[PDB]
Amino acid sequence: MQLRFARLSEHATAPTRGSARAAGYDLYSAYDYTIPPMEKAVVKTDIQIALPSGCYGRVAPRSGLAAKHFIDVGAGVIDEDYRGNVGVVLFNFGKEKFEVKKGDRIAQLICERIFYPEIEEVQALDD
Amino acid sequence: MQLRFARLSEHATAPTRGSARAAGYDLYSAYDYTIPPMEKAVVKTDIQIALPSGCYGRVAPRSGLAAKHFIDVGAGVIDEDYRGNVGVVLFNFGKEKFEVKKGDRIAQLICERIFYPEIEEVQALDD
Amino acid sequence: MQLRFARLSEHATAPTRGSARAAGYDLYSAYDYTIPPMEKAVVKTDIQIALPSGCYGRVAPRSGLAAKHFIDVGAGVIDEDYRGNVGVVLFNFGKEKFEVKKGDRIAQLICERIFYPEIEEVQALDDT
Amino acid sequence: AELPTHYGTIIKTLRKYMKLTQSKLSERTGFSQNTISNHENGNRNIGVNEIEIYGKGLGIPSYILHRISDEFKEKGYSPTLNDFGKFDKMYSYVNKAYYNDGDIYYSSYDLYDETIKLLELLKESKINVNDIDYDYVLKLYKQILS
Amino acid sequence: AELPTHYGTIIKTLRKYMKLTQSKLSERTGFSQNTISNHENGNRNIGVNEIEIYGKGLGIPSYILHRISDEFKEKGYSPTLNDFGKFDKMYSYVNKAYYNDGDIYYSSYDLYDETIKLLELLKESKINVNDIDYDYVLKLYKQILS
Amino acid sequence: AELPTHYGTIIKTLRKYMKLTQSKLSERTGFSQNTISNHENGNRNIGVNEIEIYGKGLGIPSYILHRISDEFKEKGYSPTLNDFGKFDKMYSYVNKAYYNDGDIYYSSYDLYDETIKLLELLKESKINVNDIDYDYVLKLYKQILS
Ligand SMILES: [Mg+2]
Repeated sequence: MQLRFARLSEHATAPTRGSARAAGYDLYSAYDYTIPPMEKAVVKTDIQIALPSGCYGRVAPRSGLAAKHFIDVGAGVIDEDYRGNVGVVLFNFGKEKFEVKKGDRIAQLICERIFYPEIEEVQALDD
Repeated sequence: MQLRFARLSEHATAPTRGSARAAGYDLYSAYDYTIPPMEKAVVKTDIQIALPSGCYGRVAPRSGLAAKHFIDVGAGVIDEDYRGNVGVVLFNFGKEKFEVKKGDRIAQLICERIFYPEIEEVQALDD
Repeated sequence: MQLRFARLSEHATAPTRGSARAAGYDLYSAYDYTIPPMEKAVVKTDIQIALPSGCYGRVAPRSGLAAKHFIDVGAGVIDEDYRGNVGVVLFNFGKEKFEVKKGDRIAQLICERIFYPEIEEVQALDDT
Repeated sequence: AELPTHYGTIIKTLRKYMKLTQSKLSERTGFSQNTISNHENGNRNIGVNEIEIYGKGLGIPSYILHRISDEFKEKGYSPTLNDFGKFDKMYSYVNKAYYNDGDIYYSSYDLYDETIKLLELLKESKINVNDIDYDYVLKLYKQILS
Repeated sequence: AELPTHYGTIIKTLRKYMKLTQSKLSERTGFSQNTISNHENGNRNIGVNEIEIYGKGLGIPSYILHRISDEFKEKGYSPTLNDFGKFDKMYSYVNKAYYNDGDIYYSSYDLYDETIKLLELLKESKINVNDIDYDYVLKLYKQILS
Repeated sequence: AELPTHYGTIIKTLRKYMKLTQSKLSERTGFSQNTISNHENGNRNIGVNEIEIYGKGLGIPSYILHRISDEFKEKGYSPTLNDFGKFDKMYSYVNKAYYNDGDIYYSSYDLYDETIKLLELLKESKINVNDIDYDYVLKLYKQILS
């Protein structure tokens, strides 16, 4: 399948991908946020997604923001059925504040392929 | 695909999954822990697992704990052959203390599908 | 398939993997670094990689460094086409300083299998 | 180790609640009606891995059957299983809300408890469960998460 | 629900820039030659998802077509589309640099703007583009990222 | 570029340690028994990537063969390759311990060095390696990681 999305507001940017073989689609903030040092923000994108089958959506860090402004992405598991507003949990681990403006790139969305396995209890497992 | 597990003590909860298409199985603590602010704990689950072949187990963060209490998951690669006690390395980056009680949900276990490729040195790679 | 790499300098160690079914290849630093507490360093490996098709490279944490010295790995997405020097963005969240010596293992490289899907905008999606 | 006997009561009550016969459940689970009987009637104990099958057979997430058992292990009885209709109704809103609203999705800790908190807040406000709708329950849900 | 008209002009100009005939693009994208003509001539508006097709047909990242449109929505015209050759030249250096040099890969924010910053820095220094090489541009690029 | 000559000595010693003949190695993971003999005799150098093949053939993780070479590059000889039996015994405990115990799994840095540290700790305590059991070595192992 494909990655279907839908704008939830006037303020959302469509996810973009630069190369044909780039790991993730870029996610853009829909609002202005000021994250204090050593603090966290749930940045809303105002888009809803439906991931292709056989994968979940990993909200992954941008290497730029990480190496230069000490920005990580907390949480970041998007379920196959999550149909609400995709949010990006940003951790600012820097000494200064970090400034999110609408239309800024703050993460990428990778379609991590996973199994959906059946759980089965046993007495013990052979070491 | 099946995910066989085994209880290592009376104190372990069986891994649970809400939806049939949810990204990971919930992992529950087996003990009480108090993680001071800006500190870390290896939370034992008292379960051992055997993952389906062609994947590893990623101990991923819960979106709630991350957005509201600034809780991340350090480390988190579970090898295919790891047969010991699945532990979850928790980072408390918040300003307050964070309280883990037995039976709390502290992570999810995703079966990330990966390749196991053979390594091959070259003089250089064509860009 | 195969994971081709190439040394970019005299100082690089070839990626190694312990078990035949281990999740990632070990990545070794090519230099000494002293990371202050609550600070970060992009540890250069002086190797370039080309990943097998249908996956990207995740630079993932080593469980030891994380549980014992509070060391996390920032960033860590290596695109299929990245042909430059593989670097590992190390976060030292400990109270002391952390010491990277040349030839130290500082991360692992997992071949995360992913889709490369085509995007398609819709008016709205039927809610679950 | 095998499972407590009250899982028989739990499976039995919920069978009668989903208007399912032992024969219909026998087709879904694959167990003989005799096996289901001795399980429900308390004669033999249900294996750890058989509850997952029953959950599919009954169409109730096996996750929930244990949370009901947890109420037997503590209170002696299960108030959720007692008035399970009000629970099934609320849980489905709590679920829908979790998978469709970001405030809930990035804030919920455990849907099961949140459903109970919601049913207790409705009893405290003297409001029936089949009198409120998904949109109203969401407003309430969002308050209890801050 | 449809896209502005200027996407026709954009597709048209860039078609003429990649020295591609309407018939050649008709097989590259899969749109009938009439569809492309009414699209380029401003007669019918391009669907939201058809631009990705055009980008592949043209061999220009669809990500870029929108960044050009962003310039029409603001300035009224598009200076990038005006002197698109100097852009394509620089963008290909910026790209090569991002995908082959670690300082750029672990530092770049958005390749499009960085290309524009670089073209504006060369205009301020009165240097033509066919006087600089990849190695000269890289040195400059690395400075503008600190 | 080809690999140092001592990899021949390493391949030879480890062949005799796994009771494997040159023709057996050619049938397991080799091109010709004559090629393998000229590599071991030092007349031909093993290619950079041929070591991985040899490792599977011998049934020793190729990761370890290079760590032995590292000891030639420094010490001039390889004491590990000298008394490799005591190593193989300890390594197999270290491995089992790493993959089965959380304290080891979430604390180890490098299995190879840890095996050497452990063999050196037994030499300091004058304890034979074929006299201690897996459970004894684990107790020591966890100490050397604290
Ligand atoms: Mg993290």
